[PDB]
Amino acid sequence: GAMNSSNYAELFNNDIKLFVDDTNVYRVTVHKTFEGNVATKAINGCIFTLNPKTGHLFLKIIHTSVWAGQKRLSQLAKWKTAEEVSALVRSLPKEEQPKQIIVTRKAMLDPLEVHMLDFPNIAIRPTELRLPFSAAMSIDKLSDVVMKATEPQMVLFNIYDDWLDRISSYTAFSRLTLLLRALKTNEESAKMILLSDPTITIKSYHLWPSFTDEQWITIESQMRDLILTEYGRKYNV
Amino acid sequence: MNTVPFTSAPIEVTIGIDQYSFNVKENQPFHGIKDIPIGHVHVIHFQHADNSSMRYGYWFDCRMGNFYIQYDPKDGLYKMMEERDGAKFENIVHNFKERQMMVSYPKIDEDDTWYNLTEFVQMDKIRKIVRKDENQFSYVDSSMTTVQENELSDPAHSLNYTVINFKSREAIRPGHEMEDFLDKSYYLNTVMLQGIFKNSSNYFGELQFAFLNAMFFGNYGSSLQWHAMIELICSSATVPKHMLDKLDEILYYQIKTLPEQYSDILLNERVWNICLYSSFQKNSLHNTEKIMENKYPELL
Ligand SMILES: NC(=O)[C@H](N)Cc1ccccc1
Repeated sequence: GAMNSSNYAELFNNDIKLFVDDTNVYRVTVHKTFEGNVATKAINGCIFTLNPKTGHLFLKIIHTSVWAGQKRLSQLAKWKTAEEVSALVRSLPKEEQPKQIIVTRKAMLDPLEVHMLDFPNIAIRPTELRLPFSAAMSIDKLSDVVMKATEPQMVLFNIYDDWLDRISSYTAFSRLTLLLRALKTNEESAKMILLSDPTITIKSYHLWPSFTDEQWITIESQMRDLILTEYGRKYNV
Repeated sequence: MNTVPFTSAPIEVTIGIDQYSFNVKENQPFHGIKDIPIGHVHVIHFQHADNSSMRYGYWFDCRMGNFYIQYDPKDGLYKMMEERDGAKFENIVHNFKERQMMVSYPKIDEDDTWYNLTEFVQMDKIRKIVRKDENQFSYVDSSMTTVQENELSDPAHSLNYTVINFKSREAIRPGHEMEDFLDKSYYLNTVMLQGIFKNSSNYFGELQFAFLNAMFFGNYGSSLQWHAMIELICSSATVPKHMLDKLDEILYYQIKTLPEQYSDILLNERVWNICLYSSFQKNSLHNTEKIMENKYPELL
């Protein structure tokens, strides 16, 4: 069934699984027309498909040309997402295909199920978690490759950098969701925390700074403070 | 006008014939039903006074043979049987009529209800849904499961309705995933009408039979089939104009006939709201929408 607090360690067992987040697939700016009406202009988007055990991120860039001449784009975006995830699975060797796909939004269940009819043994699951994957476009290197794309493109990343050399996948996913939750709640503050000390750099082949274990504890503490803070600034507590 | 004689009525029972019903007391001198209209299928059905559990009955067509009812004290039910000796049967029936021991099928002359509920229902199709080829009549009861229900356990006692599943390869063409899921016309017109049912008359016949088994026996798998066959048409953007007009008439008479006190269970809120107010055909069922709104505005 659904994925929640009670069955959280399942994410880090040895059954291959993928989260799929479609938040950033169909992205628009809303603006006024010369006649004073409102219109949208699409910008490039992305599917966020993540193996939480390994940190492997399959970032399928959705170029604005995929929307040209199409209607009901928010509905189409869910089906396009499911088309691209099914295509990804088919592209992987059998022994690398997932045994479950967890969608971060329930509206992806029927599109994905229909596109995966050929894979009756891959379970399509919703989740009761409010995961912060929409904030993936607050990671500068990911935003940069999405905005620069001139055509459909798949970009492969490890969203944990080298962290699994020193920590478990449970701890790595916890750090990731903490960073993304912070970026989602107060992007400016979060980014200030991460870059404040110019001596800690981001390796060319990495997404996040090269913190020592001790510095990650400090950073993680600052991200927690931020999230509670903004939670007061928002709620007055 | 044909007759279904009863050998006797040894246990107290409510007997239905089509949409009618009457009470027979234990050992009451009852010997059957006469004046049954020729030209339609019929159903004779039973609910024992002691065990209102298990409604059961028999679908038959008096043009296909001489049928009678006889209680079996071993299996504990009223059984339909065929009498092959035609002179014996006419003699039995003539004697029961002379002694006035039969009820009369109580049809009002103005009244087209049964025709309207069974317009496309044929015995030969019933007998393919209900497989028991050594008899010309078909037994159904409250508990019998459908082929599709069994896939999700005794095959000989199953209702072999056509399986309809909207998230299936049969329903979804590779590469038209979104198109075929959101507009089911392919599945309706090519897979089901042209491919499986052959024509809309056989489609409507199965839909009508499923509804009647749901209504008369409380058969849950039958109710599922009835709603699936409605939803498949309503969720198709492209439906022959004559099918939509006929569907409105079919559903009108089904809703008209449904006991008011059984709508809570026999009507699926999601299907009807989707069909009358959201689907492609939301504006094509005027008669059905009007009777539904006046009779079950709560469900909606
Ligand atoms: N490009 C790479 O080797 C990544 N470091 C690891 C990886 C592999 C496959 C999919 C996503 C990420």
